[PDB]
Amino acid sequence: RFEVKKWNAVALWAWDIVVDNCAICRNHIMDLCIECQANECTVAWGVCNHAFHFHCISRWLKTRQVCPLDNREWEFQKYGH
Amino acid sequence: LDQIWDDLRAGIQQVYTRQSMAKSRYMELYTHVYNYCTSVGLELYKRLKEFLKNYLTNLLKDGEDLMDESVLKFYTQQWEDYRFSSKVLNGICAYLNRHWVRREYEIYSLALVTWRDCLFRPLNKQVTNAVLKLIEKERNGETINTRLISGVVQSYVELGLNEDDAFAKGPTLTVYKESFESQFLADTERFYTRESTEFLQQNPVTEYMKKAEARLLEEQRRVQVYLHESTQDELARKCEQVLIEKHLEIFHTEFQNLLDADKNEDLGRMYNLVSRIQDGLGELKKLLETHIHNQGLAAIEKCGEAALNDPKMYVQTVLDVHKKYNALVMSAFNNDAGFVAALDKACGRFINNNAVTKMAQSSSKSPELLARYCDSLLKKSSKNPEEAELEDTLNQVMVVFKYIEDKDVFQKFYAKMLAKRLVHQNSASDDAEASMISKLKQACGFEYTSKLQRMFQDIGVSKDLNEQFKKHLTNSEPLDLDFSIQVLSSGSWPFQQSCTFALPSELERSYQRFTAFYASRHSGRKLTWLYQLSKGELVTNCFKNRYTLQASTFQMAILLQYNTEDAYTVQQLTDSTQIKMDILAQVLQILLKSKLLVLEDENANVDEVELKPDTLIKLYLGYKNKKLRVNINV
Amino acid sequence: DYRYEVLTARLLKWCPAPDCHHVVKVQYPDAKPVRCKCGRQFCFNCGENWHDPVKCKWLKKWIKKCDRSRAALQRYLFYCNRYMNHMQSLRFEHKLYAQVKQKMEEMQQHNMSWIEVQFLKKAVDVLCQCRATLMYTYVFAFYLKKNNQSIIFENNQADLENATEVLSGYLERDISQDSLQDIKQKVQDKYRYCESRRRVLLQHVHEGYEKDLWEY
Ligand SMILES: [Zn+2]
Ligand SMILES: [Zn+2]
Ligand SMILES: [Zn+2]
Ligand SMILES: [Zn+2]
Ligand SMILES: [Zn+2]
Repeated sequence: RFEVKKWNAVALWAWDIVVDNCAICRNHIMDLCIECQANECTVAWGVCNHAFHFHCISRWLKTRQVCPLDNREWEFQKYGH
Repeated sequence: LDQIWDDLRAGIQQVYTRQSMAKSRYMELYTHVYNYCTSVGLELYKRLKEFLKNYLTNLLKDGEDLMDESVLKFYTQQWEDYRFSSKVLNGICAYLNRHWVRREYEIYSLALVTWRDCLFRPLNKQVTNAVLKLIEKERNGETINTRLISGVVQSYVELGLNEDDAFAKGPTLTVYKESFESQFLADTERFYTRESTEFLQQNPVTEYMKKAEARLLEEQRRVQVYLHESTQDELARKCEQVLIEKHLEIFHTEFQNLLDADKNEDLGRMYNLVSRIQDGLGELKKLLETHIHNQGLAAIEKCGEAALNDPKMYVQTVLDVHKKYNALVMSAFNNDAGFVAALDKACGRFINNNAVTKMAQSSSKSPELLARYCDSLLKKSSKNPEEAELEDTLNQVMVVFKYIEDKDVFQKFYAKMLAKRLVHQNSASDDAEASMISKLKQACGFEYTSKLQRMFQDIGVSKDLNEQFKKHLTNSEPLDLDFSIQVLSSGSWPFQQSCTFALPSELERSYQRFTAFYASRHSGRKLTWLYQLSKGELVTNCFKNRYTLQASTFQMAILLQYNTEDAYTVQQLTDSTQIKMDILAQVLQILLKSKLLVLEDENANVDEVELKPDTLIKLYLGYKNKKLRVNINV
Repeated sequence: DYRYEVLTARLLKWCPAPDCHHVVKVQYPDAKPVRCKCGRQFCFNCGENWHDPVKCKWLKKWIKKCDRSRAALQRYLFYCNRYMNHMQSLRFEHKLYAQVKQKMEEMQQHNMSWIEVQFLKKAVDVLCQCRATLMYTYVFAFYLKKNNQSIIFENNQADLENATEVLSGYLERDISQDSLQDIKQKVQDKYRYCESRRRVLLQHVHEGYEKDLWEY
């Protein structure tokens, strides 16, 4: 009838992102960035729903204030933890 | 003068043919010599020179033409007496050396010069020839009365002329070099050239090897009792050129024939002998490399077909060959850098390409076999391994690893096997796993072992988080089951997306509660549950004897689909579980192979007959197993 | 899967080697790299050495004036400076090989083993390959109108350039003596990073070609 006593499932952690390249360092989104790799590196978001490493978009905005896939202004919308 | 010359001549004749006179005689002689030189003694110098020459001629009147064994007993005794007497005479007429040879020849040097002229007479060749004939008892016979040779050698060395050459400096061994050392060296060369070949023509070369070492030791010893010190290096070079450095061909042939045997005691002898000369080890290193290469290759040729499916035997054979020849290299050849390099090159060559790789038609079969050996060695087996033994065996695996060159194939295989071994909760010792990863990282860098470190820390963090879920569950009435989960990363583990499953209604409460709990502690994260590898427990509160099943989640879905009825088909099951066709075929085949589910037929070969979508599946209510807690899995 | 054949004396070509006497025959030309088995390779279409990211026509236009008022001269000076620097370094790689090898014997005789000079050889090979790719990636970068997808490329290749300079700096001096357990680790961690980065650059270039993303 019931026949259930215990269950042990296996699930994968993954960021909630439609595409996976970070489009700045071209690494995999889950991997380390170009800075943390040549030696906390989290994923930031934006209003236009694009995803980049934190330490990539940081320098990109330090130079120019445009989201680098869409010629529009950029401001943070959701940090990643 | 004249009234002084006769008495002084008497005194000088007294001092020679020594009779140990008293102080009065020598003091009065000195008084005479001082009396003359005050009133500038050139005529006295002339008289002394003429007297010395006349006495030397008188002495030569006897003792010349004896030619053997007696010109030594003559010459050494005459030389000792003459040298002592002349030193005393230099004592007597010592006012000449201070105020007439300061405005120019000291008397002792004059006596040495006159005796040198006593050397440049037939005495020179006879004495040296007899000395060489005496040393020609190198063969045997303790007849070399060393006082009959050291005296002659010291005479030659002392006779190095210094009559205002520059001034008294030190050992002027010109006469020694140009009158005795040359003949001695030439005769040594001739004697050794003859006897070495005479011996080598009759006996195996091992005995010649022993004899050559003995002769070198002997000739080093001889220069410490007979000759002068500044002949050791030159005599050593001549003996090294004659005994060895002129038979390298037979040494190389014997070296090969020794390596084909196992004599590890005289290989050390040959290393010593050949290393004594300049760059004679050139052929030895190459020959050793070739031999050890062929030995290892033909050694793992013996396993043949049995090795290709047993990692243990293959890695054991490689380790055995390496161990034996490293043991030989570290004892005989004194850990010489060249021989160690030869061993390393040959080990690389015969590990990489050999009978097993040839049979498998690729050179990436050895790293796979090593990785499978390490797998089979770290799994949780029946025996409980001892820590020291396990650590030692991992250390040996590291050597055989360091000899391979495509260290990437090994990483892929090790990552796959470690993934399986960690997911299925089936591992021997976390300490062993951590140590193995640590030494891989130490031998190949941080970039090599990043995925493995993440794969490890991820299971650690999963174990952490499951306890926190248990803690939080004390306030939310855990419905009916134990929920243990392992949340892995996504870029590290070698696992695919999913297999299109539909969750049964018996698990949805726990699924939703845990996904909501995970969404709480993290900002944005997507758990992509994969059911293709996840097991549990069933209790079967439906049968007669209260069994217990232990199978994957697919069995759970299919079995729980029978909570309503027992008359479902392949299509009817497919509708409610949404599983792929061939996967469902495999799982139903496994179920029917087990005694739980049977077809319409009673004793058919259901394990082989394929099933069609319009085929009923009947729940076998009479199921019974001998033991409890039946494990239905592959 | 590119089937080509090498033989002796629109689908056949002569070998630009100084005195090689062979013919290269291929199934169909795609400006792919072919090896003449005489020790030289070149792309079958144009005739110069193998150039992976940059197309042949731009190589022609760059090599015609290989050596426009005020700023174009500055851009040309910068790009040609980098290109000639890499070419001058590459022409002397025989000296680099001999230097590292003689270092290998020198360091091995001072009480040190063989596997160490082995990893040194591997590092040198990777360094030379990375320089050879940077060579032509600069050429590709020059004929490119600035937009969003060009800043990213010019920013990645600068980092790869810096890493290569770091690698080459490590070798010469910091292989000095008796510090293997760290110098080795640093060299390995550096050349793996360099190789991965150059693979990323080549992938970016070819994907841009496929997706029609650049502007000239
Ligand atoms: Zn980072
Ligand atoms: Zn990034
Ligand atoms: Zn955007
Ligand atoms: Zn050619
Ligand atoms: Zn071309």
